[PDB]
Amino acid sequence: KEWQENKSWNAHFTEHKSQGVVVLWNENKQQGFTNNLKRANQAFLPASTFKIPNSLIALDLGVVKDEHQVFKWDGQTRDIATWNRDHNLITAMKYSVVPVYQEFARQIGEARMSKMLHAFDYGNEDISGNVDSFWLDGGIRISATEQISFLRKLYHNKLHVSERSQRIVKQAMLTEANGDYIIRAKTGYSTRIEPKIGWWVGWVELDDNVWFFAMNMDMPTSDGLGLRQAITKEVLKQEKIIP
Amino acid sequence: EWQENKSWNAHFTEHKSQGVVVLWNENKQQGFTNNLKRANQAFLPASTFKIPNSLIALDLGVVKDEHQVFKWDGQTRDIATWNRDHNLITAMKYSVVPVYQEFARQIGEARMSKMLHAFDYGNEDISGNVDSFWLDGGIRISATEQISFLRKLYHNKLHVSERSQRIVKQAMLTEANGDYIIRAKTGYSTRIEPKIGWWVGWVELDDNVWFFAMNMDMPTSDGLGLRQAITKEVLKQEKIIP
Ligand SMILES: C[C@@H](O)[C@@H](C=O)[C@@H]1NC(C(=O)O)=C(S[C@@H]2CN[C@@H](C(=O)Nc3cccc(C(=O)O)c3)C2)[C@@H]1C
Ligand SMILES: [Ca+2]
Ligand SMILES: [Ca+2]
Ligand SMILES: [Ca+2]
Ligand SMILES: [Cl-]
Ligand SMILES: [Cl-]
Ligand SMILES: [Cl-]
Repeated sequence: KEWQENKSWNAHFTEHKSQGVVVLWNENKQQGFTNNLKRANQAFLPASTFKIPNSLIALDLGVVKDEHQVFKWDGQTRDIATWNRDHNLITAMKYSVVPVYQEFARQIGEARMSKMLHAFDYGNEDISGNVDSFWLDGGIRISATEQISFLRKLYHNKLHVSERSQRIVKQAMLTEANGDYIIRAKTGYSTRIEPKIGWWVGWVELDDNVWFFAMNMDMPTSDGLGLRQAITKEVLKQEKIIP
Repeated sequence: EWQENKSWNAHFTEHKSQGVVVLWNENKQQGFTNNLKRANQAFLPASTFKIPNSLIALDLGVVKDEHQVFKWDGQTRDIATWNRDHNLITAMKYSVVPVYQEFARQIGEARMSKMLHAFDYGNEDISGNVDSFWLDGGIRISATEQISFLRKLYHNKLHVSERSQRIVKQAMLTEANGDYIIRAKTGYSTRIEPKIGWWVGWVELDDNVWFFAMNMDMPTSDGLGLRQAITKEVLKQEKIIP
């Protein structure tokens, strides 16, 4: 029923001297939960979490033929050392390799990008800036609860792209697996336009249920980046979702 | 070509056991093993047959997809995890035999045999009962024949739909972290001597995949964790995982 606040989760933010929101959705029970109902609906730039729809679109249109296709380094040295090599969809996702996804966006084109985001009902559906950086510094915006809504369609293969493309993106989202749970998720870090924030959105697969999640948090500097996952799983342990 | 590495035997004798580990570097097209004869010895697949059984069930529509629930038939059985409802993901993770015995009966002897010929799976022999031939019938498969089958699956080149193979590989997911992904399936063959345990699958890296297939003697069920334990120590020794 509706969305419950639960500001006790704030203690793991203040624990690590931080402020942000965490939003969970129980798929069996169709109930929501968050430490901050109003930050849950604040729309921000998606930054690198835009790689989920951008991969879906690129795959649906044939810009990416499969998760094995190699995407050649263009030769510019960039600060994140892992970007300066060849990549496929899996590794490009894993290392949030932006130049590979900018090339996808150029090849997709503004018209086909905008059409597809409307068909996804993705955030505010506005791609106002340049075609290869609007999700980093242009007009698009999405809330935490709007991330969940999108992810739920992807889990059920209900987005208007091919089932095969959704399966592949779901394979590429794989982050962690063990006897107790599977995590498919994607990080982000919006630096170009204030407020500097870091994202983590995905879902937990259990034997018998699925818990979707989406968090964001103030990220003045790059050294607090690990608290995106770390805090989220502290919430997850508290609600006994993961051991 | 195939290289023998007897130093791996330390991790078997560490644990009062004997068996074979087989590794295949996909980038370099070279395999390795601690025992070349055992590597090519054919045993019953036991529950590693759930990989092809799943593929045929999905390709023929016996299973719609990975979320379709399979009803507990009521009967209580030794392994507690079996006595509940399952989908494909959990039926594999817990090796729920009754669910797969049901798949096989609906697949039928004819289609099951045609598929195993098209998979070139082991000795391609399904003599015995429709619902148990992989436990106590005629089918046999070696560690190196498991590798060959799994490489086709990795590349989607088995004579079934791409969708089927993708789904089965999702269901094979076992472990994942920042360093590696293991997709794999266990087995434990007791109905016919020699009693043995299986672990077959592969390790995905950023830039390579290592296929593995191991089996070991398994006199009691208390050694079953050695399947993963011993494999992982070979992988550590070969610097495939940290
Ligand atoms: C024909 C079937 O009856 C037989 C087919 O090969 C079943 N398949 C399996 C199997 O595992 O393949 C089992 S054993 C049971 C389920 N899996 C074991 C396990 O995960 N054990 C486990 C898992 C993790 C750690 C440890 C340990 O000993 O430390 C042990 C416990 C069944 C008898
Ligand atoms: Ca805490
Ligand atoms: Ca050892
Ligand atoms: Ca043959
Ligand atoms: Cl990006
Ligand atoms: Cl089975
Ligand atoms: Cl997967």
